[PDB]
Amino acid sequence: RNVALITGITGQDGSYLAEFLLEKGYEVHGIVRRSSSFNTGRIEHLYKNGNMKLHYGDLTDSTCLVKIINEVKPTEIYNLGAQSHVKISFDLAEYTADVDGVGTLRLLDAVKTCGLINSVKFYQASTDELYGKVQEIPQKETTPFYPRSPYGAAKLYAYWIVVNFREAYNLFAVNGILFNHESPRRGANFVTRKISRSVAKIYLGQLECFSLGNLDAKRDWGHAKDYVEAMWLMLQNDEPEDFVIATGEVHSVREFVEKSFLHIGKTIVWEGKNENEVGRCKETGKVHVTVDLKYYRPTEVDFLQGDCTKAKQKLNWKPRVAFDELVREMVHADVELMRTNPNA
Amino acid sequence: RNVALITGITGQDGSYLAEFLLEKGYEVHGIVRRSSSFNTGRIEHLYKNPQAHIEGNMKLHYGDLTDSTCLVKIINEVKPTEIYNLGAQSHVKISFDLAEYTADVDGVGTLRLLDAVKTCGLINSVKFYQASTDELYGKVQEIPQKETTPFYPRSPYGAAKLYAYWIVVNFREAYNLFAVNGILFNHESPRRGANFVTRKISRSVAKIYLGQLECFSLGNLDAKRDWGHAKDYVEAMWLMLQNDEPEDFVIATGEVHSVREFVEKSFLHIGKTIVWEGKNENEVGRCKETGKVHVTVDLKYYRPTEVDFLQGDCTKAKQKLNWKPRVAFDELVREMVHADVELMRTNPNA
Amino acid sequence: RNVALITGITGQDGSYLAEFLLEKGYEVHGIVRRSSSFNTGRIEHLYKNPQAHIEGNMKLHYGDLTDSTCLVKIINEVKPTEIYNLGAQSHVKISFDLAEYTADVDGVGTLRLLDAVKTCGLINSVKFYQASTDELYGKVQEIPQKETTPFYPRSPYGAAKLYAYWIVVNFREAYNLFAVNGILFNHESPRRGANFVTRKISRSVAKIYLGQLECFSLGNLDAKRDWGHAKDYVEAMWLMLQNDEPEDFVIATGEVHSVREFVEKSFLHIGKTIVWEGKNENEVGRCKETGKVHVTVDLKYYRPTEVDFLQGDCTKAKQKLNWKPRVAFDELVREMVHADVELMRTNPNA
Amino acid sequence: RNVALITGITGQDGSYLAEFLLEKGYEVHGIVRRSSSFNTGRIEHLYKNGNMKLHYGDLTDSTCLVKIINEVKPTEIYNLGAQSHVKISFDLAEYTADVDGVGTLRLLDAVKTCGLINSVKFYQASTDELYGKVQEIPQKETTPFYPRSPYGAAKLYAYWIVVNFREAYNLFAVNGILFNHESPRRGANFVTRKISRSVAKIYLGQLECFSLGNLDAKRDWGHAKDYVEAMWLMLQNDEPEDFVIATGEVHSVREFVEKSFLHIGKTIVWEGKNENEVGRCKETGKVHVTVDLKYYRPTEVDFLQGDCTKAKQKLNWKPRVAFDELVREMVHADVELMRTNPNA
Ligand SMILES: Nc1nc2c(ncn2[C@@H]2O[C@H](COP(=O)(O)OP(=O)(O)O[C@H]3O[C@H](CO)[C@@H](O)[C@H](O)[C@@H]3O)[C@@H](O)[C@H]2O)c(=O)[nH]1
Ligand SMILES: Nc1nc2c(ncn2[C@@H]2O[C@H](COP(=O)(O)OP(=O)(O)O[C@H]3O[C@H](CO)[C@@H](O)[C@H](O)[C@@H]3O)[C@@H](O)[C@H]2O)c(=O)[nH]1
Ligand SMILES: Nc1nc2c(ncn2[C@@H]2O[C@H](COP(=O)(O)OP(=O)(O)O[C@H]3O[C@H](CO)[C@@H](O)[C@H](O)[C@@H]3O)[C@@H](O)[C@H]2O)c(=O)[nH]1
Ligand SMILES: Nc1nc2c(ncn2[C@@H]2O[C@H](COP(=O)(O)OP(=O)(O)O[C@H]3O[C@H](CO)[C@@H](O)[C@H](O)[C@@H]3O)[C@@H](O)[C@H]2O)c(=O)[nH]1
Repeated sequence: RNVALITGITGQDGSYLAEFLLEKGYEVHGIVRRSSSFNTGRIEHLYKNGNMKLHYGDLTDSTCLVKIINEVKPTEIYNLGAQSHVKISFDLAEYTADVDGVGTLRLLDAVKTCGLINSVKFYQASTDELYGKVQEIPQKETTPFYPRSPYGAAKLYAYWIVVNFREAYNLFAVNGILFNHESPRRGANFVTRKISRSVAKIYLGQLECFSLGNLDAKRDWGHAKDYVEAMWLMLQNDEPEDFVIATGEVHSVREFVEKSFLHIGKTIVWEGKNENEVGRCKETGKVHVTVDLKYYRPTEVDFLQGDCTKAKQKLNWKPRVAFDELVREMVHADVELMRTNPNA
Repeated sequence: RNVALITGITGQDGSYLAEFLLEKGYEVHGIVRRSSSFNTGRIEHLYKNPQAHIEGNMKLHYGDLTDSTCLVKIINEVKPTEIYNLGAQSHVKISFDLAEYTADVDGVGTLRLLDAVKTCGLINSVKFYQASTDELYGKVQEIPQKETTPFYPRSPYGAAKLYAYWIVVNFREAYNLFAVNGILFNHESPRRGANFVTRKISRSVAKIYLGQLECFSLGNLDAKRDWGHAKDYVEAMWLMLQNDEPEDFVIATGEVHSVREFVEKSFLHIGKTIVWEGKNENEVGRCKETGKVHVTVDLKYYRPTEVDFLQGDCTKAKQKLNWKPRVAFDELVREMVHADVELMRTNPNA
Repeated sequence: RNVALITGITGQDGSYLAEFLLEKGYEVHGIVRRSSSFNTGRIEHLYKNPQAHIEGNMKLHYGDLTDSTCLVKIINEVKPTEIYNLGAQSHVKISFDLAEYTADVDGVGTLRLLDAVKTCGLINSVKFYQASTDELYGKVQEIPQKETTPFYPRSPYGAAKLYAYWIVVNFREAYNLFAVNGILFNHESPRRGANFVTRKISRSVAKIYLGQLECFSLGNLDAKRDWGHAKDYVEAMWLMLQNDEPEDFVIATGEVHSVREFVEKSFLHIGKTIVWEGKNENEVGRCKETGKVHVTVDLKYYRPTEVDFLQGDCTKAKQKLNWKPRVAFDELVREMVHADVELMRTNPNA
Repeated sequence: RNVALITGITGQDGSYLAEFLLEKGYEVHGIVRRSSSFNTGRIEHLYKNGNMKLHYGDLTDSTCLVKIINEVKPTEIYNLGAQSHVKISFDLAEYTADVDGVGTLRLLDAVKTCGLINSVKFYQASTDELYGKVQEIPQKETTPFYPRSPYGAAKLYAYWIVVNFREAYNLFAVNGILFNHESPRRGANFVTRKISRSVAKIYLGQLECFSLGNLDAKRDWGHAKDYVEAMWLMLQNDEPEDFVIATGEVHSVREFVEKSFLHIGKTIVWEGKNENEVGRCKETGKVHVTVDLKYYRPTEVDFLQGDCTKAKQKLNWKPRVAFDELVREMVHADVELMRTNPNA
């Protein structure tokens, strides 16, 4: 008997996690938010218009969480639901605390209230944003935390409330400290999908210029379809441990723009400084990228690089998709997307 | 100088309200929730390929009716002359399973918004519309219902809206804030949410016409509603704020029809005649011309309670606002069904 | 088997309710807030040096009406047969400055508590009393007020209590939960909170008698209330739960008196006769025998709104519960004033 | 112009902080909770039945915080209000998160909403509970955190949201990482005041036995009347920095019981093990102390010892009251308390 309950099933990781578990025969349950429109576009192809059952819920409604967990009696819980955009968190700090911080507590409390403490396995979606102003290079499980945003602080709270439940009630509960993972389902608001969509529409004559913030930030980028599997591996372990999941390669936002444009035939050369910097196509002389301070963050995370030695040894997990292939896939997918539908 | 703040601008009423105010030259601001997907489909046409008139006149801000700081920051930065509080969890069945959330957004949320106005010192310079609902009448106390018939809610949705109604009135009487309640009966349109009975029928009848679906099920077929067109009703919201004094108004059509009748007429626009067979939960609707059964009953679309004899008397609105509904039941069904065929023909999702 | 869960057990009504149920052999549980000081003064005598009867029959638990988990855990562990929801922010003036908090505790909090009962599967085995209030009548719609006169709240306190009233009724009608609203008019006692008009007068008149104070100030002297004794009224709460069927009841005295009259009579028990001089905010009350002025008016004890002609008709309670009030206005003043002299004589703080 | 706003003014530290600032001429404002009874017993002697003004409020009511801070326009803010009992936090984790965690954010947000970011100085009451399972001995400002309770996790959130406001908006805001501080006004529920009150009533014939939990925990105990002053010193500094405040001496709960009883003439000798351990008076053979598991904590903080070298150098602050004098003062004060009033 394998029954999984996924929060934030409509997001990126949730949609891949649902396919993965479904393929392994699991019965998959998910908590979706009421919306005045449709909000299930990533998972609607899993209906068989079956083995996946959706329930209305919210990480701020204590009664609904108890009702669902008692009705479903899951054997695995994945808490992926959250307000996940670091920038939006600066102007939405209260809601972000209520959902990302207190919401993790509400869910753990529901497991204890239903009496499933000893029969459930609980995965928390932690994040490299805990390292913020990094205290070691690279970052591993033992590196001291130092968050840099209202989103970082909420997740830091969520990390330790999970540790506290494991240590105090022997709940099998783990923190997945995953670094950036992207995909053709990545939200349009994140820098990698913002670039890939923009470059794609430029190549099709649907757009001429788009604006970014800090070009000089460096990220460790992996593929979300690999990292979901590491979440499952963590709950198959014999002891509940915490793990870092990352690629170990570093690249700049600048490089990501360059490689993306390269896949449409254009070579970017930069001119100017700071918020007056621009990106011009060497071949046409057309300007396609400008900078605007409204995409900067009051306190930035400058450099991130994960060391997943522990996960490689204890889980036999390794990433299969590298930086270059990631850019090629996203740019290519958004071309086919925007070619058949320019409103996408 | 006319600048509007709209909560719930992505929903049915808000999108039509945005269009209405932008056409009159207003500057329109809306609050939208952060989402892991696009959630602006209803208003996308206004800031993508808009008319030369009203090109840069709509601005959107991330917020939530449970986040007190973000409301203060938006209201203070926008400094509006009119506020329309249309944001809410609006499904009546879902409120039975989501009662606490529905209370925090529909009830306390109204109070958070008024408190923001008082905090920013705009009490005397802003005009405030509250989205009330015939659901306040629950167990109806008069037939028909008018502004003075006493309330009696029958759901967590009604109770929350009942709190919002009285908190809005209190700010009016205590602080002389210009604040009105729109007591609106059911209103639909081609943009209605798929989870509401009318759009559920119209979308399925469409998909049956194109060979994309065979059969769908409803709950209580003998339920009756007072049904108007949302595009007409947003106009009454604006009139209520143009009134010399803040008063509450019922907005309705005064004609009542059954969901069973809605189904029959919908199928008529697709060439099919329904005859009902069977009783109770085994009742089914079959097509006369093909013999194929297209409508079944499923007990899970009932609700713990039910709202009885709704019929609006908007005499007051006729006199003091000179407003009357322009669209009738027949045309509402006709328009909705036609619209969903054209939509589902070009794309089989939604 | 009779076990009670009381929210707000440290306040006036709860302490007297604890005494009443313990005397009948009930097992009594209460929810108390964490505090940086002692906050159990009203019920301390019940678990410190108690009578041989009812020695180990009261247990206290840390909780809060905004903490959903703690309510579930307490209700599940106690498994009560009767629940009395008396916890609330109960000051009407303070609710104008504390409206959001008052909404979360007085309105949403009632819903959290009922939801706990449904979550624990006790819907069919528990009996639920809700502390309603004549404040629901706000702008009174009938004189006197009875169970059927329509509501019209005038404060954030009233609005919140108005939400709690209807959410309790909804659980009754939707799920057949045994749930009642006690519509109680003002009730006082030697344990009333110092911030309420009666105890404010009685405590100051005492301190003036002992040379500990010279003068105090009130707000609206011409306000009128319907005033009963809390010890009588807790008894009506219990009767409402003993009824064969769940019904709502008004509980009041039906006689109305003014705060001005309350002051005059209070001073009479201390040997002093008041004569009023001056008008409006410059009105003062002077002692006839000494010439010394003891009562002044201060505009800051008014409220943004005011509640008008309160008078309870509890005919229904007389018939179906056989309950009548035992204490009258004269004895209430007499008892309160006497009690505060004895208290302030032995200790000059409170 | 010196105007201070203190949250949790009715608590221990608040009452001493109010005297301290009042003596320096400050205008002192405080936020008190509505109570059905009196809750101002620690500060009521500061009325002059003046320079101290109380306002109704709560760290969970966003509108009331803005109204107060705008009305008062303080130059110094001390956020001392919180649900402060570690044990109670295990069964009150949600309320404790809302107040101790999110409440700190609500107050910072109010400062930004009123436009006082550049004209206010903000003190956060942090705590040695951040060190929990200590990662170094002794603990200093740079020691990695590891909280051990729902109270620890909420404060860890509050620490970093304060750091984020300082780094992102240049708010003069500091974390006081204060270790245990006791006094005759210490809450009755904490181990030091529980002991001193109990020993006192035993010496007066009002009590025979009382129950404790883990006797073998070790704490760094200082006097609250010293530590309030360090809070003021931190806001007189030229740069907003974080500081540890502690004594550097360690002692067990066991020792604290022994010394306390010594000051009434009784010598305690222990018998038994674990939850069957008892404390008997060598002179009379009467048992006065027993152990009960309901005072244990699911995850304990075993050893705590502060190193306030940074505060000594940069603030010229040092503790004036040592462990022994602290016990003598508390026991003596509760004797005089209970002698003149046995209900105290
Ligand atoms: N979004 C965005 N970021 C920009 C832009 N211009 C520059 N950036 C920079 O691009 C970097 C990466 O930004 P995002 O893709 O927004 O993500 P993130 O801050 O690294 O957040 C993601 O990573 C964590 C680990 O997966 C997640 O925890 C988090 O939820 C989120 O998915 C940041 O340094 C940001 O400043 C822009 O226009 N938009
Ligand atoms: N949604 C739905 N309703 C069904 C179904 N079968 C029967 N019904 C009945 O159809 C009627 C109308 O439901 P909606 O049209 O679903 O809701 P309302 O309960 O009519 O709610 C609308 O009215 C209020 C005021 O007009 C609004 O407050 C609310 O947000 C919403 O717009 C109700 O009697 C309901 O029982 C079904 O499959 N789905
Ligand atoms: N508290 C107070 N009230 C004053 C004062 N001067 C005049 N009043 C008037 O005295 C009347 C009674 O006030 P409380 O007795 O202060 O309040 P209520 O507003 O009467 O509230 C009580 O009644 C409700 C139902 O009986 C309860 O819901 C509420 O909790 C409380 O017990 C009101 O008309 C108030 O304006 C003053 O100095 N203080
Ligand atoms: N309270 C209590 N503690 C007991 C008992 N028996 C043993 N202890 C142990 O005594 C130690 C100290 O307990 P407390 O005095 O309750 O305080 P604390 O957990 O150290 O908490 C205080 O210290 C922090 C730093 O000042 C503060 O942050 C926190 O709010 C609180 O004031 C803990 O290890 C606790 O397990 C008992 O009966 N009661």
